[PDB]
Amino acid sequence: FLPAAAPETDSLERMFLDALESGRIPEAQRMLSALGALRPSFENTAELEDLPLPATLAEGPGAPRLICVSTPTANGGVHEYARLAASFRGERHVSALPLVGFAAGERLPATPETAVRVVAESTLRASDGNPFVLVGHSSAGAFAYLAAALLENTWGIRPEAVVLLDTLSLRHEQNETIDYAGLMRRHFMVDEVSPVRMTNSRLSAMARWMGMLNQLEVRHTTVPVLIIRAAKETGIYGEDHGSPVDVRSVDADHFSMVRDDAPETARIVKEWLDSL
Amino acid sequence: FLPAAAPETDSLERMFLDALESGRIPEAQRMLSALGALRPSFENTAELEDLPLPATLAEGPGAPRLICVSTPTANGGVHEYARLAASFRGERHVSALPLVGFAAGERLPATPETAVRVVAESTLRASDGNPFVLVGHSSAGAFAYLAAALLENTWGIRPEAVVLLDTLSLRHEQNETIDYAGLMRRHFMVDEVSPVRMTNSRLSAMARWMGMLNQLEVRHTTVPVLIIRAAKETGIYGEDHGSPVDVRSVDADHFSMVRDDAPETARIVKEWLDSL
Ligand SMILES: C[C@H]1[C@@H]2C[C@@H](O)/C=C/C=C/C=C/C=C/C[C@@H](C)OC(=O)C[C@H](O)/C=C/C[C@H](O)C[C@](O)(C[C@@H]1O)O2
Ligand SMILES: C[C@H]1[C@@H]2C[C@@H](O)/C=C/C=C/C=C/C=C/C[C@@H](C)OC(=O)C[C@H](O)/C=C/C[C@H](O)C[C@](O)(C[C@@H]1O)O2
Repeated sequence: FLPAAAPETDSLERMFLDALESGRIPEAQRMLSALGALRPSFENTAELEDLPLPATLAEGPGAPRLICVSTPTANGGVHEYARLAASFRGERHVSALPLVGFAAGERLPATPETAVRVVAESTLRASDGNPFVLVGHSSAGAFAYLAAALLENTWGIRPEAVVLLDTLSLRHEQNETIDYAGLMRRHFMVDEVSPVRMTNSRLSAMARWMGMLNQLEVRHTTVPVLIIRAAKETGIYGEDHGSPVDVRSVDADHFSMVRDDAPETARIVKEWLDSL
Repeated sequence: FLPAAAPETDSLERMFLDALESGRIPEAQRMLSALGALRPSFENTAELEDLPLPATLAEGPGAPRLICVSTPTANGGVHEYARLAASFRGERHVSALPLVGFAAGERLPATPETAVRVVAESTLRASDGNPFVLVGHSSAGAFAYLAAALLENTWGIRPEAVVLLDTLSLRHEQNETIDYAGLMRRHFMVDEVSPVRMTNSRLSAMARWMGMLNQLEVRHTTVPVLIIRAAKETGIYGEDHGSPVDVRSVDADHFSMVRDDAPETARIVKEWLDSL
């Protein structure tokens, strides 16, 4: 609930936010990219001291447990799934995972497969040998889907399901299908109290993680998959997909679905989860 | 004498300095450029509240007074000419000028002519109607030379002289004549106590000011000009130049000439100044 410190005048955050405010998206992006390129990398998860650590956000008797993956945004983190987890308090366990590289002097993944890999392992630590559902908002969805598929292919472990909260793509290829530019504006122009500053490490991590979306290795997971679509933004999956993929609509936008319209989203997730 | 705070881990300074340490010059440069592009600009000196303000570094009876122009470096500023001015203490007045845009929420010049212009005006405030010599170390030299010429052409005011301390070029065109990359390393790897952090405003200002070197409008000044060359780095000007230009050698490198070998440099400046 407590606000992080406001951005200073000379801060990267402010310069960044001012650039978005004044519609200078490409320039802001190029700064991020140039900054992100200086960050040090890691190629294997063994080169990591410890794996990112999960935050428990709700506890409960059970069903499958919910493991949420943070969005690769500079203001992202475990706190992003707290309202959502509030609707599950006392019913089931809900964790969230930070992404590696957003905390100062964490190295970033060197490659998209390493990125998927670290999310997958850290998802496993969080499962603690239980049966789990991977959740991911927006592009965290893409990392959740693909981490499910990596778990299946290389460790023969299988989530009960994967939930995508308005995930718009996997690779997020910049190609006119969606205003990616306007979505970035809207995200960072959302008006709420964040518990984190957009540090230089978090902004450079965002660039690196977002930059890897375009080069992700696409891989199928057989486990069931729920896409909750947000109706305020506005028959592709059947028997021929090779696995069940359901699409539910929610009366919410992309942002409101994990915020004020979160309890709807949670309930659509509950309904679906037990109908499995 | 007191050290500025050390760079934090997440600071632009550290990431920047680490990039230079590990020989990743182009990448460091690209970050600087991308950052510098977000800074706001100004096209006229009238759009400025106040002009940069001079710091008096030595006082004295007189001769021509010495006005030093700071180097467009992130750790630059009036303090750069303090050792030099120490050798002139009690003999003549020595000021230094900050460059606009290095202090947080100063705007940068929009164009190289504005850059020259602001240096020229701020040089004038510092002259206080007296007779003066413009001094400039390295690339500050280029701005000093050209500001002399702007003073001459548009206000008919004429420095007594211009002194260039190992200035290597005017436009500093990246073109194999000199290791610009290795000179940037060496500058920032110099080991001394700075009284300033390389803030984000100072690093973005450096990019913008350095970036404008390549597009400067070259213009002659008629006033006499001394180039002190540094011998540890290792007949072009005569009657056909159209004005007197002298080249003296000093037993010093590019950095040592304003540091430990400063009193030599000062004395070469004294000798020359009175032989006019
Ligand atoms: C150099 C990289 C560059 C890195 C950097 O320049 C861009 C950073 C963009 C950050 C966008 C943040 C948006 C967050 C809002 C969130 C809802 O969208 C998202 O969660 C996903 C977001 O819309 C998609 C981002 C993909 C990047 O836009 C792809 C790319 O340009 C590919 C390029 O190869 O990233
Ligand atoms: C995008 C710009 C870029 C801006 C940014 O990418 C470069 C910053 C470079 C900073 C260098 C600092 C060196 C300081 C040492 C000092 C002794 O050298 C100097 O006082 C002068 C220094 O060697 C010359 C710098 C000229 C720039 O190197 C020219 C340029 O690449 C032209 C290009 O159009 O600057």
